[PDB]
Amino acid sequence: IKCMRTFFGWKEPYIVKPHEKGINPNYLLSWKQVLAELQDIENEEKIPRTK
Amino acid sequence: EITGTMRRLADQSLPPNFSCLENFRAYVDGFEPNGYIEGKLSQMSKEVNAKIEPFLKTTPRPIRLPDGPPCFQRSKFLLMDALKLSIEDPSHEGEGIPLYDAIKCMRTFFGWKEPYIVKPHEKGINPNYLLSWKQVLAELQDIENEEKIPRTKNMKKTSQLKWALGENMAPEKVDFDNCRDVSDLKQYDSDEPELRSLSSWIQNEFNKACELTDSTWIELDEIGEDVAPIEYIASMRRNYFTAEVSHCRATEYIMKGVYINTALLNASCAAMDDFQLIPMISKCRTKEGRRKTNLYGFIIKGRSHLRNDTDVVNFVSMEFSLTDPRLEPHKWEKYCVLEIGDMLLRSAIGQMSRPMFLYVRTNGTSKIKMKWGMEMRRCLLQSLQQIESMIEAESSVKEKDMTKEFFENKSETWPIGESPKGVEDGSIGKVCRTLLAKSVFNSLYASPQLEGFSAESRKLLLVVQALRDNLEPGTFDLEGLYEAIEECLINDPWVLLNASWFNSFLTHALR
Amino acid sequence: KYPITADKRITEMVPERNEQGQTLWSKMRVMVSPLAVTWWNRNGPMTSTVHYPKVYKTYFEKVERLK
Amino acid sequence: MDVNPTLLFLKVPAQNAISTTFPYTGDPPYSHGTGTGYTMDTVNRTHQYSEKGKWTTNTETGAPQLNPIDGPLPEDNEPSGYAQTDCVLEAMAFLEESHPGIFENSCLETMEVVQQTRVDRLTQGRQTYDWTLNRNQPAATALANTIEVFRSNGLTANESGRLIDFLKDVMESMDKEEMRVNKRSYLIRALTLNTMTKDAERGKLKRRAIATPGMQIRGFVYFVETLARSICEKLEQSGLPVGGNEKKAKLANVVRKMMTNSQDTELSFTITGDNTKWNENQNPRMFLAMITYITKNQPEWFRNVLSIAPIMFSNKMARLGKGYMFESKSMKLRTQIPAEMLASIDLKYFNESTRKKIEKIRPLLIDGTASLSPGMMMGMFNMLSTVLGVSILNLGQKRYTKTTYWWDGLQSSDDFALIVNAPNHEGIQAGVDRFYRTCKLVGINMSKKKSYINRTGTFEFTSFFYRYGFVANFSMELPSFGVSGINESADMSIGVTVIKNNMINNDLGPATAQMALQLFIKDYRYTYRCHRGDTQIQTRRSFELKKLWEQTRSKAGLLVSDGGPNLYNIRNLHIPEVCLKWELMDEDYQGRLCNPLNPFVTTHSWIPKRN
RNA sequence: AGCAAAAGCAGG
Repeated sequence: IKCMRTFFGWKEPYIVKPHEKGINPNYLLSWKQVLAELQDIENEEKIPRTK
Repeated sequence: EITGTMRRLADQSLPPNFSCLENFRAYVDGFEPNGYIEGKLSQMSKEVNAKIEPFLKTTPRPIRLPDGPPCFQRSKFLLMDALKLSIEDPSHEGEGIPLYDAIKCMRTFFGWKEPYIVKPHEKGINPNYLLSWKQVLAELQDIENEEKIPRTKNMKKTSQLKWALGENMAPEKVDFDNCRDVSDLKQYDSDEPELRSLSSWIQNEFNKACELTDSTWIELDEIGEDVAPIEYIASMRRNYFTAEVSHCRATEYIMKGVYINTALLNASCAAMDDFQLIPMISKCRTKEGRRKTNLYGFIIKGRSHLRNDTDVVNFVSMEFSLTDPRLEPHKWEKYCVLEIGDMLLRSAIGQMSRPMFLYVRTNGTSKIKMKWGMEMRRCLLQSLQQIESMIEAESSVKEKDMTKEFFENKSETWPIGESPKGVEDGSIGKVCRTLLAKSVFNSLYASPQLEGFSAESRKLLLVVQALRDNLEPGTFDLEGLYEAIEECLINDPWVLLNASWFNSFLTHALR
Repeated sequence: KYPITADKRITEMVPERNEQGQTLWSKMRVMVSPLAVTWWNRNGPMTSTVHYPKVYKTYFEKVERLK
Repeated sequence: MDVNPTLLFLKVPAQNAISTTFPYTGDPPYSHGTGTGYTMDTVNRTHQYSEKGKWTTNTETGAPQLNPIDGPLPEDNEPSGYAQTDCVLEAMAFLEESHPGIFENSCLETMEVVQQTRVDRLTQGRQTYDWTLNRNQPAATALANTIEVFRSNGLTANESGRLIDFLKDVMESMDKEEMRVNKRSYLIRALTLNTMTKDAERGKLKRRAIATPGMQIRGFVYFVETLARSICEKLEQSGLPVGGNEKKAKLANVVRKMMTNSQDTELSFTITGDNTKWNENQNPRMFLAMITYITKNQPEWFRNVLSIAPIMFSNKMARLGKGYMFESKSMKLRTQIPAEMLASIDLKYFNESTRKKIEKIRPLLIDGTASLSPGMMMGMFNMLSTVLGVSILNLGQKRYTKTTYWWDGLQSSDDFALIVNAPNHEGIQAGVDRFYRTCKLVGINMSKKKSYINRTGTFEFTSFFYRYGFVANFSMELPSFGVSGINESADMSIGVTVIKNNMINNDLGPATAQMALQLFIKDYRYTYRCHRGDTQIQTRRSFELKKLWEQTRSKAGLLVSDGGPNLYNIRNLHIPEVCLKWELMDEDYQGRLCNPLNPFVTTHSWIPKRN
């Protein structure tokens, strides 16, 4: 988290490669869930060791 | 719309000679002066008259300091003997909830012997404070090793801490009728406290506290550019000032106090029912490295419900210490010193391996004193205000208007030191440091004794300047000043030392 | 968090989370975060109108006296 | 080696380095305990000061009231508030003879203001005493309280909107025998004045116990103080209403006017000091007499509506406070004892000093609240007392002292600074003893302990210390230099405006004011987390700041609360911030800023959620 | 026990 916090340069997520199978938007929203979960846990909870 | 009843009250309000409002008004409106004042004066007793006297050179005797037991320290945190377990320069992006930075620094040090008391308190119960410290160490290791990283930790209730804060010590409100039958009751023990005598310890603490520490202890950012003249003069004055001040130990006390009081006020406004652990943590940038979070000492805050700001809050304070007690056992009748083993200091030759003791004293500050210890940056500012006032005075008496005339020149122009059969002179650096530390101790040992002394020493010193410049001063009643000073010198060591300083000033000035 | 208060109208213009995901506004009007402000000032409607110096242009006159 | 700041104070001139004896850089001591003991001691002291004076009970009150005036001449140099009204009247007569037309002009100003005034102004006060809850409360609630109780009363002036009719109808229903409170109890309740121990008294050891009045007398004192402000504005010797650098110059001007020594065959000394017991040894009777003389040849109704203040000064029953809190030693139990029963309790539970105080006051207790009117109320901004005492200084016009020596100077509410001349130390001693006597014959008591005297050139007054030509001042200490706590838009503005006010009025040098702004912006950023864009410090927000900071076109032209730099300095403080940045900003940012689409309206402004 | 003072806290 400290290292991800170090980097700035995050544009909006839009897919660049068509998977051609499966569903690309769903993986986009997965990544979104990741970032949101990480910021939300660390900013405003009692520091869980593993999330 | 007077309604007459006000005319009744009015006619009763007047002097005895006149019994009505209307006769009064007619007398005044029909009044003229007839030189009554001279008849009044000649009529008067000659006893009632203020007779001047020559406030002579040899008249003002040395103010006698009170006598009694030795003066004892009461600061919320010791000042010279404390030490700080560094963090060794962490990164710049990693923020830290302060407990973990502290724990990291306590984790850095090894040299913990078994705890056994070194100073008999002579009151209270020393073993209980020992076991309090034990609870602290155990709680800290236990939380951090095997729990989900709590941001802030509040201790567990025990015999030790609950004794040292007296959650049972409270009596309870009751009505009058149920207790009037009792005869044990008293209004309160509202009386003067025990006298105290000056001693040498506070002087040593001050001397150490004016001295230069090594680090920088304060940064300062940028502001809009400088075009007009007065802007440049302000800029150079403040730059000189902060550069001279930053390497103080006074400024160290400043940031330490500010962080301590902010933490305590955050806690108390945010947490009352819970014994809290807090560090005496302070952020200092190394002169040559990164930001350093120093761990001065742990705190065990006691429960704090502040129905009014004036109310006291009590707690316990642990600040580490190298220098042994029993060299100056008068300085503390209040501490409870433990032994915590050795710390392996490195001198130029060999290794010192001095023991390590801990001063787990108890205390209680306030809400108010916490606020005013938060606002000591104002006190630094006030020292600047004073120096600038001095320089503007010297600019009014001499049109040179030269700040640079004093700020940097190597010129012995300022005495602040008294030596055996000598007086030392220093530069503006030492004096800015000293004025600052004086104001900081004013902020630490603020007490009505100080304010009384300040007014009275102010008036007498003003008279003494009036005397020394041959301005034929006079004073009607002088022993009133002396007794009132002696009234205000009750017990406060800082007050006492300002008084001994006044004394030796009278002597070396010779007025 | 969430010091600032503001209406529900903002909810349409701006998202509930930014690129990092940290939140700008949440319900129990909606509480808004200070980050929400600095998201406006990076991206928002740009308009060259000079109506707001209706009275704020007065202070510029006082600065022309200085410079 | 030992160390001392007293020896830098040895060499250095005292008045320039005087601030070193200004230790107030830390919290004032305050009074943890109920002031009631200090109140009792003050009342004991003033009633001891006038013990020679007879007293007679007031009608319908049951209360002894002492009238010191026409008392004897004092016996000993120990102070005592004994005066003679004739002194006051001849003083005012010499004053008007000196300053012709000043009285009538100030009177006409009082007429036009009372005709134009409105009730809406008084309510913007602080802690006027309400009578319902019997406790000091805010002024808006106070005004609501009185207008509603008046709506219940038969009067209708709260609907009028004017103010003197309001005071008149206050008086009318005040003369009523019932509201649910009988006439005697109601007149004791209206004249009541909370005790309310002094807080922040800097420069003492024990406490003054400032007592404060209620709203109903507040308008009367407002009118008479408006008269006093007018007459003192037309005066040249007042110190209170004159202020700032004009006051600073007035000090220097009077010493100029009197220090010029034509035919200087005479030595000269120039007293300063502090007139002890100012709020005690004075009296409202002299004030009423002054008032009657001041509005000579005027509308009678104005005479009455401006004489009503000193009379209710002339009879007042202030409270004592909370009471005490007794405690058991063995059983360890405590309780508060409201002192309303103090006129019943035995004299054994108490402390001995306390005991003797009680028996001194216990006769002087009616409804439990102490009655007294030989002495002024502690800590009012009267300033008609300055109008009094300045007349003494006016007597030292050589026409009227009618001798070789003569005094003059200025005098604020408690400080005073005479300037005399006489051919020798003996003549100056003669004239100053004459002055001290005179000043006591009017009932003003110059202390002999904490005062002094010197050659011309150096003299204190109101802390505006005046060495030969230098006029250093330490009137009020710097306050806080921290955020106001509202929003990132106006908190900065409020801070800068406060800094500007305290550099323009007081002696905040710019050298400290830049540093003050520096601490202020540090606190601003550390509170709202919003450090510079181009930095390395971390927080919640710093993402968007490091984002926008590259997003821009003009980098330094940014508001500070979003990554911006602070271009303020002592040149450009009155202006706001975005005026200084506006045309240094590009249209994207400026368009995002001033836009009605913002819920913020000024987009940085907002309302925080209550807590 | 302590804080700090010519009176209060040591929770309601």
